[PDB]
Amino acid sequence: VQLQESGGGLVQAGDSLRLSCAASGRTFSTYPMGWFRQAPGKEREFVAASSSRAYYADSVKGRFTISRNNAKNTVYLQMNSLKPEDTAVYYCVADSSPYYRRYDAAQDYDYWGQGTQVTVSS
Amino acid sequence: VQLQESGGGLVQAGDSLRLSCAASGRTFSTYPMGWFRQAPGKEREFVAASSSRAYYADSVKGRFTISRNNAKNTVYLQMNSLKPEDTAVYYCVADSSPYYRRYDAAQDYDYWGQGTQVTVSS
Amino acid sequence: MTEYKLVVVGACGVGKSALTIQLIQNHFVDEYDPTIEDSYRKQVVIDGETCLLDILDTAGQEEYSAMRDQYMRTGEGFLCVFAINNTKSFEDIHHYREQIKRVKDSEDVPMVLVGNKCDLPSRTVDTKQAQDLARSYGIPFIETSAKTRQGVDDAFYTLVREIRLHKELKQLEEELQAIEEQLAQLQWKAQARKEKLAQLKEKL
Amino acid sequence: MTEYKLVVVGACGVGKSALTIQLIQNHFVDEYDPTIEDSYRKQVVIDGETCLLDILDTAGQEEYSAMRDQYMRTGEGFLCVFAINNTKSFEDIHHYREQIKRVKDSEDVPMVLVGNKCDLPSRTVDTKQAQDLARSYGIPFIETSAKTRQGVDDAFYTLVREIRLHKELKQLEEELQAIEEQLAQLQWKAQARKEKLAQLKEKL
Ligand SMILES: *C[C@H](F)C(=O)N1CCN(c2nc(OC[C@@H]3CCCN3C)nc3c2CCN(c2cccc4cccc(Cl)c24)C3)C[C@@H]1CC#N
Ligand SMILES: *C[C@H](F)C(=O)N1CCN(c2nc(OC[C@@H]3CCCN3C)nc3c2CCN(c2cccc4cccc(Cl)c24)C3)C[C@@H]1CC#N
Ligand SMILES: Nc1nc2c(ncn2[C@@H]2O[C@H](COP(=O)(O)OP(=O)(O)O)[C@@H](O)[C@H]2O)c(=O)[nH]1
Ligand SMILES: Nc1nc2c(ncn2[C@@H]2O[C@H](COP(=O)(O)OP(=O)(O)O)[C@@H](O)[C@H]2O)c(=O)[nH]1
Ligand SMILES: [Mg+2]
Ligand SMILES: [Mg+2]
Repeated sequence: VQLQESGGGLVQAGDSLRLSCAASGRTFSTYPMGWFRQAPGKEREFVAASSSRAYYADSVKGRFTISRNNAKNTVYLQMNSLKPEDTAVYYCVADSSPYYRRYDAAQDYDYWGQGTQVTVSS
Repeated sequence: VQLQESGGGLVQAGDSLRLSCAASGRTFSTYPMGWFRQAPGKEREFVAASSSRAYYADSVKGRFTISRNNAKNTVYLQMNSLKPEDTAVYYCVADSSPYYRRYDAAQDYDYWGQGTQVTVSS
Repeated sequence: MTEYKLVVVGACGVGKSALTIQLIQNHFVDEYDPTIEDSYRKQVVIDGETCLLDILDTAGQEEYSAMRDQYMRTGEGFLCVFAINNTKSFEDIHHYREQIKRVKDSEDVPMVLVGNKCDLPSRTVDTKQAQDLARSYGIPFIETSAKTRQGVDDAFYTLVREIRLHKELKQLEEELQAIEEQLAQLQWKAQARKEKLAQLKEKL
Repeated sequence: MTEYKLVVVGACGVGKSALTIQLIQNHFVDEYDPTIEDSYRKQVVIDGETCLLDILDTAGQEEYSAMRDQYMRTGEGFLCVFAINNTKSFEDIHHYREQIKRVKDSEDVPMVLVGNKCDLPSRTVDTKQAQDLARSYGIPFIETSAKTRQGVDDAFYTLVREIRLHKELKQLEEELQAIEEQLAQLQWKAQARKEKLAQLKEKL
């Protein structure tokens, strides 16, 4: 019922960052998880998701890494070869419904976190 | 696309009736079918349906028979040990949506028939 | 948002009306009138999560009217108390359990057994006997001393834990059943559509 | 609600502009100016269901501008005509098919071959050759006589039937893919929930 975020901040272009999202409410091993992002003045865009198989967005394919650990109900996002056009705010999301929910639908998930800021300088 | 029903009318109590509903629009072998009932002044009530296994309602359980024939896309309802309380109008219904739809929900079926009248005398 | 209701049942002179007051007000009374029947409310923090506890102590005269049991059975947890000197209280506890079984009509309810006033008085009923009865009945057994304030908190926490486990099991079973029905219907639809596709392809 | 568009391609003096007029207006003309390029509309009743047919005859002067092919490719059916006396028309039909393949970029399109003016004139190109080419190309072949009004209706009906078959196949494949994805996700959810239930039950 509660999600915590860590790892945000401001860095330079070309470096690599690692962010963590931990579910501290209750057992979430049966709950799919994912990440959404939003730039200042734009709309929500799905980035990655954890399911039966890994799902990825088209604009960040081949560089991002998503990891899941059920020991503490944590999801980690590792970003390398970062481009300056990714300065935005990122949210951690989770799903709980038993019926089918679309993975890429922003309105199909029901649990949300506070979010963190990622900034890249020139 | 089009459903045609036959066999209605007025009979006496305790007799036996057989009604037919034929789909003559296009292929319907992948479309579940069913029957609904409406008494004068009452609401819609599901009666029977054809699916992976036969389904029945509680009010008419154990005395109604539903048969299917995919050779000509026909569904037959056989009613025996009739009671005067069943004087009503019956509709033939079918389903088409690929996604899951509730069998007992009246609003989860796409295609609808015209309607036939069954009357029981004392 | 998180409230649990518990009922404490015992016998005559086995620590009744002395555990709830010690738990709530942190004070002891040497003598109390058994005719008083009252309910208590208290907030607690168990396993890092806050909770509300309502405690009802079975007291008063012998009543068998249907109105009493209609106002009752709202409890979700049951704690049965006994001492180490009353075979009469043992038999009363057994009879009370046998009656609540059929009254609730549930296969299993959250039930805990508590042995009160053990350190000070002389000790007669065997711990082996008590543990054998607890294992045979399938309910946890806890030793509690009223005046020294030990055991009450852990007993209440274990009762709450049993309640939580039962709720989780029921929810999981219901969800599994719904998912299985979804699976069956979708599988039949897929089989029919695939057969139709194969039949259509065979023509061309 | 049910409209199909067809394009008739042929060569010079092989029955062009003489089949569409006979089909539509039921009248014959001995001579017609090839420079005229027009489209025809007609309603029909095929297999008990009404339908609309738009017919476009490839005519006019030699053109290769991009605007021509941009306005074109809207067709859904293609009928290629030939006679039994022009190897030149044979080669022209082959070249036209080879070009429309890459122009449309679709692996297979509704395609029919029609042999016109067979009963009256002398007959040279072998029916065995025609059938061999039809079987090698994978498209139906129909013999049609313009002045006696035979074959046009059945050829058009078969082309419409091919269009219907292709649409049905595409729809069925898409639905099967969607249902398969549904089943996979539900399977994983059920497995996770059942494992959690077993783990919870093991504790108690
Ligand atoms: C004596 C002292 F005041 C005392 O501890 N009491 C008072 C009596 N009361 C009570 N007593 C009995 O039976 C008493 C003996 C035991 C065998 C038969 N007699 C002789 N039975 C009950 C009660 C309280 C109300 N109980 C009850 C009623 C309806 C439903 C229901 C459902 C589940 C459980 C119970 Cl106990 C239910 C029957 C209270 C107390 C001794 C006890 N506790
Ligand atoms: C001669 C008489 F008027 C006649 O039947 N015509 C007129 C010319 N026209 C035509 N002709 C050619 O090539 C003609 C010869 C054959 C080999 C090369 N030359 C010498 N090619 C086309 C056309 C009509 C337009 N076509 C075309 C154009 C763009 C895209 C496209 C895509 C698919 C299919 C075609 Cl046919 C496409 C090329 C028409 C007609 C002869 C025929 N019918
Ligand atoms: N030796 C001893 N007696 C206790 C303790 N707590 C309560 N008691 C006794 O239990 C009695 C209080 O319970 P009681 O009023 O008799 O319950 P009820 O009459 O059945 O409703 C008192 O007489 C106390 O002397 C304890 O920790 N040690
Ligand atoms: N022997 C025969 N000739 C036909 C028939 N239908 C049309 N024709 C001939 O086809 C000629 C028409 O030329 P046409 O098709 O318009 O050439 P185009 O320039 O390619 O369009 C006429 O001279 C007719 O004699 C038929 O059923 N039998
Ligand atoms: Mg007391
Ligand atoms: Mg012509």
